[PDB]
Amino acid sequence: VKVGVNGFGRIGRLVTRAAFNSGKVDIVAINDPFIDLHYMVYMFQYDSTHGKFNGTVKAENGKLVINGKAITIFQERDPANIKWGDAGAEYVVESTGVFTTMEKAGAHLKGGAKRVIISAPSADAPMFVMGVNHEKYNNTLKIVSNASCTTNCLAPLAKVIHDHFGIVEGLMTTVHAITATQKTVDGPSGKLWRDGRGAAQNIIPASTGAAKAVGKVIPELNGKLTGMAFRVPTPNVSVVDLTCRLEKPAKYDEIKKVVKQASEGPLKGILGYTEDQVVSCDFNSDTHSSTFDAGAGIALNDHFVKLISWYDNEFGYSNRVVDLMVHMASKE
Amino acid sequence: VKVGVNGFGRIGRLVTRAAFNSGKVDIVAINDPFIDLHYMVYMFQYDSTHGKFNGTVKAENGKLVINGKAITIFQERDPANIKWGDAGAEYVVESTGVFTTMEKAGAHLKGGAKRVIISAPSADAPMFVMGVNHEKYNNTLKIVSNASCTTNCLAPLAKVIHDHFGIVEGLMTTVHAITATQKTVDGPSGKLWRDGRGAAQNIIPASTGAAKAVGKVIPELNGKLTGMAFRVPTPNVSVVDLTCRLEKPAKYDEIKKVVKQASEGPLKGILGYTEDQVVSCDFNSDTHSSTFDAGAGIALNDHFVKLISWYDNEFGYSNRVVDLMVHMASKE
Amino acid sequence: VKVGVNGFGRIGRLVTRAAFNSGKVDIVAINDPFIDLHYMVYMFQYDSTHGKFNGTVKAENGKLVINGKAITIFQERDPANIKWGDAGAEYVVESTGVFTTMEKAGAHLKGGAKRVIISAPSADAPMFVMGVNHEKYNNTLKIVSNASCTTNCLAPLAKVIHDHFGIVEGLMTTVHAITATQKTVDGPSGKLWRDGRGAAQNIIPASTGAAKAVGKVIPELNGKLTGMAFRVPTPNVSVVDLTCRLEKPAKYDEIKKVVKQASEGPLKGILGYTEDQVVSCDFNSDTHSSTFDAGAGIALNDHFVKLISWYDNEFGYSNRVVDLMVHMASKE
Amino acid sequence: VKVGVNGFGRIGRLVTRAAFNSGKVDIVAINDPFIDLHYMVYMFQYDSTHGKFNGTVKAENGKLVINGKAITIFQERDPANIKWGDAGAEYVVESTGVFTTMEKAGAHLKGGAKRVIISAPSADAPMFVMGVNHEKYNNTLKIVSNASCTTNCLAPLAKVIHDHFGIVEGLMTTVHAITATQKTVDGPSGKLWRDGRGAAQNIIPASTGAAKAVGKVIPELNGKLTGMAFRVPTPNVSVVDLTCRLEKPAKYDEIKKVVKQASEGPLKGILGYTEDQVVSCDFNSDTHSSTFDAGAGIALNDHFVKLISWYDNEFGYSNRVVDLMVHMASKE
Ligand SMILES: NC(=O)c1ccc[n+]([C@@H]2O[C@H](COP(=O)([O-])OP(=O)(O)OC[C@H]3O[C@@H](n4cnc5c(N)ncnc54)[C@H](O)[C@@H]3O)[C@@H](O)[C@H]2O)c1
Ligand SMILES: NC(=O)c1ccc[n+]([C@@H]2O[C@H](COP(=O)([O-])OP(=O)(O)OC[C@H]3O[C@@H](n4cnc5c(N)ncnc54)[C@H](O)[C@@H]3O)[C@@H](O)[C@H]2O)c1
Ligand SMILES: NC(=O)c1ccc[n+]([C@@H]2O[C@H](COP(=O)([O-])OP(=O)(O)OC[C@H]3O[C@@H](n4cnc5c(N)ncnc54)[C@H](O)[C@@H]3O)[C@@H](O)[C@H]2O)c1
Repeated sequence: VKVGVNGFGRIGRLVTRAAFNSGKVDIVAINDPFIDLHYMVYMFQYDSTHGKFNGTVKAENGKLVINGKAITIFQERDPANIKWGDAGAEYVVESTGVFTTMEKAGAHLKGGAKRVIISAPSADAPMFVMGVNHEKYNNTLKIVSNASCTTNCLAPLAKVIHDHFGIVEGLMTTVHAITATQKTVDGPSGKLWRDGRGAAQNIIPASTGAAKAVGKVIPELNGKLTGMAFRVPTPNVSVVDLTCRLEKPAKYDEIKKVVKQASEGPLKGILGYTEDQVVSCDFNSDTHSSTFDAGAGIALNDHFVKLISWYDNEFGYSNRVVDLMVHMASKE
Repeated sequence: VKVGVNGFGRIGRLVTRAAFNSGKVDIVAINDPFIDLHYMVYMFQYDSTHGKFNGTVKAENGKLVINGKAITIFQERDPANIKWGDAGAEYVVESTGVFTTMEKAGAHLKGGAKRVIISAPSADAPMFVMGVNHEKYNNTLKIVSNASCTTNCLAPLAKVIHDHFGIVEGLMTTVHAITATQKTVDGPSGKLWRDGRGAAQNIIPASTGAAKAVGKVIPELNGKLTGMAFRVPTPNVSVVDLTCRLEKPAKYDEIKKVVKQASEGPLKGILGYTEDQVVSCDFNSDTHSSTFDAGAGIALNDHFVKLISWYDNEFGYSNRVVDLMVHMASKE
Repeated sequence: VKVGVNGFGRIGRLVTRAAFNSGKVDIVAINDPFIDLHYMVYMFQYDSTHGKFNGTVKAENGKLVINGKAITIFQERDPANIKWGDAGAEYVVESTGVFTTMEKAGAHLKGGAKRVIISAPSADAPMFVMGVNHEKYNNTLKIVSNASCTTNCLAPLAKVIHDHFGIVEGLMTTVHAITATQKTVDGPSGKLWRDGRGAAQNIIPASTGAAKAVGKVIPELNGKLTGMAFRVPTPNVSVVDLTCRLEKPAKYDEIKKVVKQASEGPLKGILGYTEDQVVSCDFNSDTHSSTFDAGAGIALNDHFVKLISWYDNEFGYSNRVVDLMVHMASKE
Repeated sequence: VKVGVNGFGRIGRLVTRAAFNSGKVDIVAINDPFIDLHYMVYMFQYDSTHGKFNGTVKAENGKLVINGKAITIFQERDPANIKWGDAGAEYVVESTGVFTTMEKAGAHLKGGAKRVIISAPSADAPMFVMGVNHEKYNNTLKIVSNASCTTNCLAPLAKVIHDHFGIVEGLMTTVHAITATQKTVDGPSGKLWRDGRGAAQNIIPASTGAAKAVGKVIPELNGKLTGMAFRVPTPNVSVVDLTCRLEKPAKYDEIKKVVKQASEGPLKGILGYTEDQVVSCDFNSDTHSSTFDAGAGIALNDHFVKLISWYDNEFGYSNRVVDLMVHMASKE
């Protein structure tokens, strides 16, 4: 399928990387009004976190050509004006973070796009997480959400656990890497005052709707989960810390077996499993949504356990945006 | 009380600094075979995390002289050889990290000290946390532990919540600043392999008995709490994240009211309370054991809640070592 | 003299702190459209780099009240509309970074300000560095510039060395702490593409006019100096590295004596001297413009030498802004 | 040539990585008394800076097996007791950092090694830098040094500039990533007090003989260069800042040409050249010795210039150790 990307930010660039590495979808257009063609060459070629792109990146005849694939570049502030149908962009990845409602994201449909995948949570577009509920997608849905990086880490683990032992209730913390929303030194962030404080100097508490959101993609968990976040001074890779009460008793070793089995089966490539003595850098550019860390977690008793799973918040998620698009395309 | 300090390290120097700031005890001797006298001046005078010493420090005739007060200096590798009695040191702060059993810490009694305070959890020495069980200290105890920074944070909050609502069970996470046992780049770390990984690059999961230890200072909570830690790239200030089940129902506002009331009363100076939009740097050089963060926590229902409390792992703990020694001296 | 601040940022806030230590400067008004009154209370009170404010700060009756002094708060995007005259602001500190020319900074005069001090280099306003050319100010100048942090570090040193030995030519590197113009993760940065790359992850080369600008405040050095910068992952405190050819011969010991003699006499408070084994954090909240590090520099021979001088880019500069106002006020 | 590695650390491990990209060097033995066999598997497989090993690693029958090649593991503190001859190690890489003189590194010969390559400057073993003086090696030299990362960055650039324009005199600064010698928080470093201060909190000045050593590899530059370093909070990748006086005049674009020409011909893969808007992370895992940053440097005039070159201090140098062994083996 032919894909257009709106917003060549971290997620837009890394979706693009993922699409080219993988060969699965064809990027044919990109819109970004704040980043010109020659700057796009540079921002895609060099990446502080994931390294230099492999292959050619160049500007040719007002296009962005990556390994000889020419991509049409737009610079529209208003998504309605973007000529997606003319450029052959069938599916649009909406990655600006500012067009996340059905209302706003549907503006791509005017331009000729057939479907829009919001690379972020939505107030009202239906949400999907690969391995958890992506089967609920159907042909009538033109605007969908891939949820958040954190919900994509948590939901597959919650699913495995709930399925075998039943989650009565659960409280989540994510210790999350620095994001573009943050500031280098104490500066203004109007509404969210903690998020203005110097990012590399602080542990910063933040609220997050990721845990509640799991209750939408796994409806049996509706109301059973919530949580919060701490932003910490790393550039990428984050971790979920799920403290849950279980209905059926489970020895920790039973939890390990059942997660490892899910990682080898229906959730392969989505949920991983490790017993190694890992740290966050070992998940740099790792494509899983969630990788359970058997050694880091801890049980108080057979009904009350803390479970730990890692996620490359940029790269895991980006690959899932690609995989959702592949599924949607198979269902046309 | 006249105090000797074994080990001039983060904690050894900050205990010294807290003693000089507060005036609560008199430091009369320091032993550290790896820092010569002129190096001691330098290490005490300049501090990256807490700033220059406010006062004077110099070497004079073989003594370290702080604020004009001369301190006898020893250079002994074996604590059994430290002539504490010649210096007049009555209590000895055992702050090396390598003599934490009663048998090992008891060597200070051979050179003339009367009591020893181990500035770390001990496998076997009686453990005390100011504001929680310090009143159980008595004059028969010559060798005691002030527990860990993390225990000193968790225990006062745990006491308040258990006292009011009953903790049925809890799991703790501590998001913890980097420590001197870590490494700058990936290198060897004995049996704790994760701990050798480059400290400033990684979120590093770690074991801690600090939650279990709360059952030593609050026996009713024996077997009801455990936890783990994550080491992240900040130089100082850590946070406890406690997920607990309560016996009685408690609305989040009643929880706040009761913590705030404990902070103003018998735990004043130990347990703090804030509703401000704080981040970790706001507690740098803060002397509390634990500061409840009202806006950071979240409740799922009236019996399942996540409570957040901050702690200056260096300077809050150092001040508690000083406070315990004042309390001990009041019982002689 | 009564002062207004436009732009309540790192420099706006730190100028306000510094001013609360002088009888000669009173802050009476502040304008910042991205920080409402209750937000200012918070941004002023809490500071990741310099710690909590030691006086009182409150919002009371629509005013910002600091150490009992009520400050009028404005919220204008266009400095032409700010009613400084009404609030009694005679001098205005122009610290937004976006009005650095005479035309733009001159807007403040429409509202009744008498003089404007731009807290950055200006293309056309006369530039002053305290201890170097501040006596060239006269009371007909309504718009002036306090130059940059880097210029304020380099000029006093350059002056001492030129005055004693003559500098034939010099090339400067500054290794500079992260700032507000940088980005947390790889992001859009207009024409300065290097400045967009994640600030915590990188050493980032950057151009700086600061060494050239020394040829304005020391006209004999005109065209004899230039330089560049590297941005590095520290939150505050920067260092100048001056490699210069000297006209007369100077042994390194003579350079030291000469610099120290200046630090004790005419440039006391502006130019410091140390022989201690210092590192950047040792200058955090340090009010000097420049402190020569005697142990860090190195000479190739008597005419070719690398000289090293530290500067708290936030607080040293913020104190010079106050000091230039005090000097200007003395000339009224 | 079959090679053994003494000290399996950043350089030991990355040499080993680089050896496994070379059909001309076979690692057959590793000694490291602080890393047992199973820990070596972990330490080799996972790398925070350079990512997971792209190959296989396991322990089998007492040996470390990398990409199917079995390597004998020794656990000796005293290098004279290591049985290199018996394991078949002809060359030994001496990468502990504690055996750098001819006499100390000589110890490997007693256990049957034929030649020793010291991965660090030596007081008396002959120093080589690939592309500058490696052709001065001959088979009578059983103990050699590959100089330092910083010398390998500066010397190739200095050669090009000196050969074309002549360097009358030069002063170097290197802005260098953190290394294993540093500390995570302020701690003891008795010979080098600045180096004990918390590494991720500070810019730390440090002495370096690397500029002076360029005079041993380029005897015509003897006494004409010296320099110093700052250590800053990045995990890897460093930069040289060369301030030099030229005999013949050279416009900056003539400098660019000569350097670029050198990079395409005889110093290819050693000296790189870029005009891109690069920052440190763009050289992470880059195998060059020195990459000239055209945009970053600046000239005062035709005879006085500041030149910028980047280097991955870990990975470039490690590749050079391997390249030096290849060269030496070519002469046997
Ligand atoms: N830093 C914290 O956040 C913190 C908090 C609570 C408790 N603690 C505990 O405090 C203790 C010390 O911690 P630290 O962070 O100060 O470590 P540190 O590494 O900074 O200090 C240890 C000091 O002991 C010295 N030393 C080593 N061997 C010695 C010997 N045989 N005799 C005398 N001195 C010796 C070293 O030279 C060093 O100055 C540990 O038990 C640790 O668990 C630390
Ligand atoms: N931080 C340093 O190290 C340093 C040192 C010397 C000089 N300076 C200079 O001082 C100036 C400020 O730097 P900073 O580091 O405080 O930046 P900063 O981003 O912290 O502060 C900028 C402030 O100006 C405000 N602002 C933006 N537009 C405005 C407008 N139209 N009206 C009123 N306020 C507005 C912002 O809300 C912000 O609070 C710059 O010119 C900078 O070059 C900075
Ligand atoms: N890291 C760099 O950027 C860099 C660049 C160029 C050269 N070097 C040089 O290479 C050497 C090692 O540097 P590194 O950064 O890899 O340090 P490192 O601390 O990572 O490695 C040293 C290793 O030697 C081992 N070791 C200690 N004593 C030993 C003994 N007696 N026998 C065998 N092994 C022993 C340690 O366990 C460790 O694994 C030093 O000379 C250093 O100056 C380092």
